[PDB]
Amino acid sequence: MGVVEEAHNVKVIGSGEATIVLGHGFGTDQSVWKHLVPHLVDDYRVVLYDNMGAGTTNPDYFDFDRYSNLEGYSFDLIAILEDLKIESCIFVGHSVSAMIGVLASLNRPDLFSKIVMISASPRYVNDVDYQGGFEQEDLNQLFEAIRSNYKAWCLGFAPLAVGGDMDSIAVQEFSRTLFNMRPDIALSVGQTIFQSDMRQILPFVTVPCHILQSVKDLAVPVVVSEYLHANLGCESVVEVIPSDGHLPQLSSPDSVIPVILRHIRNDI
Repeated sequence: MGVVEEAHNVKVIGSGEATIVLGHGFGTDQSVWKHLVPHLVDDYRVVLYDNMGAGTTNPDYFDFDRYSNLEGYSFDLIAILEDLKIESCIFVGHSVSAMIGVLASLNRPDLFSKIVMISASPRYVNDVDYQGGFEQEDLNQLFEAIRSNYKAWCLGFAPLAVGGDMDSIAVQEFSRTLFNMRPDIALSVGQTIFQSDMRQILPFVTVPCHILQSVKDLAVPVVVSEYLHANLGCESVVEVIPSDGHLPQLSSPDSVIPVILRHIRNDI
């Protein structure tokens, strides 16, 4: 199918102009969309892909310099869109993919008609005038746990990230995909994402954004949604969902999928 499409496990379901591209967050893969895709395929051409470094990708292709900032991932996204000859899409970005889509839209705004963000944050680290949810010391302890015993870290982190019942199928799934990453890649990518800062480029975004999140999200205080809405230079709307978890489209589909669908199907 071509090296880029093989390397990112690209799947295309359907045909036609109206196209939706779905990008996943850290520690999971395109399977995170399993409860959303069934409701899209009758009305849209649906494109799924995996971020390089996901456990479903070949670690030999993980270039630590290319992926030392989010720009490397945004170049991959543009490459996939171009390889598929997509002239315009709705982009649904989960977690880090929301910012990867934003960055891609700075370089090629023509390729995106809308960005729908789920569990997005432009900055996780707190400062005296900004609540991101984490103090640097707690990120440091997280990285040390990853380095010291990756499996043990995965088992303890997955229930916290997913929320809900610690024995749920979604917790089991995310524990598996987390541990599917190569431990050195997980550590490097975790540092790159948790230390990122996208706040300063938000005024330059022009593609309209829909900002969705669980009301209880381990890595995204609700004030972050309001920050994105206040500082994005594009038209935007916020909807906080009465759900728990950072992967709510996987773990609470009954309450979460209808919200995502409304924001995909309706413009601001």
